[PDB]
Amino acid sequence: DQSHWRYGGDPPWPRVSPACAGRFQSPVDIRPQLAAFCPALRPLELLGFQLPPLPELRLRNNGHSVQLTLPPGLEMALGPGREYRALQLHLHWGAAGRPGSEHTVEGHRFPAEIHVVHLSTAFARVDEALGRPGGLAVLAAFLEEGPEENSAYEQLLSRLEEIAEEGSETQVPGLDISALLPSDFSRYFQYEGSLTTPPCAQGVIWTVFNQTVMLSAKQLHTLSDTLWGPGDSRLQLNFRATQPLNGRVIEASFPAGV
Amino acid sequence: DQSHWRYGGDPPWPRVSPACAGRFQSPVDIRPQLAAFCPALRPLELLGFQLPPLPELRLRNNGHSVQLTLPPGLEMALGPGREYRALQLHLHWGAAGRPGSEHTVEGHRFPAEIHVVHLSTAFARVDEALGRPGGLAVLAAFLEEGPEENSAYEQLLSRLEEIAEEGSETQVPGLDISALLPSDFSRYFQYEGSLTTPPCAQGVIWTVFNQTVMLSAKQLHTLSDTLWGPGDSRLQLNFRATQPLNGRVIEASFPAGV
Ligand SMILES: *[C@@H]1O[C@H](CO)[C@@H](O[C@@H]2O[C@H](CO)[C@@H](O[C@@H]3O[C@H](CO)[C@@H](O)[C@H](O)[C@@H]3O)[C@H](O)[C@H]2NC(C)=O)[C@H](O)[C@H]1NC(C)=O
Ligand SMILES: *[C@@H]1O[C@H](CO)[C@@H](O[C@@H]2O[C@H](CO)[C@@H](O)[C@H](O)[C@H]2NC(C)=O)[C@H](O)[C@H]1NC(C)=O
Ligand SMILES: [Cl-]
Ligand SMILES: [Cl-]
Ligand SMILES: [Cl-]
Ligand SMILES: [Zn+2]
Ligand SMILES: [Zn+2]
Repeated sequence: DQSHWRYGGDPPWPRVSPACAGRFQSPVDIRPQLAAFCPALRPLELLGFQLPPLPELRLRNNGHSVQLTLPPGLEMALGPGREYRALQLHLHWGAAGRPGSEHTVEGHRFPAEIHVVHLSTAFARVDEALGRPGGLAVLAAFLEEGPEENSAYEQLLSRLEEIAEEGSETQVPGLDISALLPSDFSRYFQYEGSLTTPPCAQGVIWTVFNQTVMLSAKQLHTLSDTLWGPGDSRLQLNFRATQPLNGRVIEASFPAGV
Repeated sequence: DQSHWRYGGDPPWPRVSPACAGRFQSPVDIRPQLAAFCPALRPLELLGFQLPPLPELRLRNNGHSVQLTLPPGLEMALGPGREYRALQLHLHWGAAGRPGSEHTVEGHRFPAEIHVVHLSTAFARVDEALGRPGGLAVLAAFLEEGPEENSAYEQLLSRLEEIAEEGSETQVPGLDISALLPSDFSRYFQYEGSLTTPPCAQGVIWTVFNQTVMLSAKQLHTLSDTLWGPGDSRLQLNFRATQPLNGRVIEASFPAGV
């Protein structure tokens, strides 16, 4: 099986996909004081993210996260000339007493992280974009613990019980995908990295919101303690360690220093 | 598993895909004097089709045809703002003493037919375009018998012995894909139809050149007598019968009643 891997042990990821031994991998530790302010980095523009209930969307436990398949027509602009089509979103989380975001900020790990994965409009096929500079783009936001339930996230978290078993899937109504993300589109970090799971292909443009999304502690428990993974254990701690920068400069869309 | 079907045998295709029993199926019999002449149909334009030798391209015997995977960056323009990205091309053929084109012209079947399959620039995923109006576009040309060896086709036909076994594949150098097609881009027929294999999804824009391409008899034999298919039988007669019009209008880009 050329396509099986897990978090927390063998097979080593470079054996699954040699590209996971690359020099420009994700995730990374973001150090705001050392991020370079770039004023050409304009507010992100999201088109078509406010979905009606029909058509419904596939929601699947793939053993590695819960993944929501997005319909056609969702467009994300990093800028004019950097236009992307959204494919799917999924999440990374921890466990009882343990945060599980993938990116960190000055070494701080947040409770969880949402990824929205996009294909550059240059491509008709995700597989052709793998490893090509700017072929894929991921929008990432941190999920922080707060006192109030997040109603937008409850639409998905309340359905995880239906897909607890690995490989199981269900259909959920369309929802406002942009309500899963922060409201500030103007403050973000941006750098070039990789997919954070095998095949770990490089050339991915990462955009990480500076503003967090708040979930209740009960919601974060629902996320991290409902799903089962490969080989009968709870799907938890499904994040990768941060990776060497190897000379990369993380850019900021706002003066990030103090 | 439902990705399973054959030419001229069980399972009956509407079992494979009920969509194959649709009202707007392909191929069709083209009747030039009854096509609607539409002067708004502009000459076709192909961008990026003149490939360099590297990178190489996958050439595969999939048991239903020989299929060449096209690299990123190839586009077909059907009209202002109406672009499609080329994914792959494949062929349909007959047998000893038998033509095997899919489309016919006034009931005449040509020796063989080439299809270049494209995805509308609105989509990032072929699977999402299936069944959607205008989501896919196929460019088709007839292959006719002539006295001279076709040098462009010889680049592919000379490699079929390498992929005689069903499911085998090899790599071929990039070539000028437009040299596999007629040079007259101004005279063609166009109509809305379906994929001609399961899942027979409708909404496909078909464009059929009026000018033919010529292959030698000894090339047409190579095409039709080299590959093996399902069962232990030769891959031959790999075309679908023409389908009822059901009130569809076939358009012509040129006065075809003249
Ligand atoms: C969003 O970006 C802002 C910068 O505009 C980040 O705020 C910066 O965060 C760091 C880490 O929290 C703060 O450093 C800390 O300062 C405290 C107080 O002195 C110190 O005790 C800690 O040891 C640490 O050095 C930094 O001051 C803060 N800067 C500003 C201007 O507020 C923030 O982290 C970003 N958040 C995300 C999620 O990206
Ligand atoms: C290309 O179009 C021409 C017409 O412009 C077709 O030629 C006609 O064919 C029909 C029936 O076969 C005859 O009525 C005509 O006498 C032919 N007309 C002319 C003007 O030559 C031709 O069949 C088309 N070929 C293809 C492959 O589409
Ligand atoms: Cl590298
Ligand atoms: Cl592509
Ligand atoms: Cl799509
Ligand atoms: Zn992810
Ligand atoms: Zn075909």
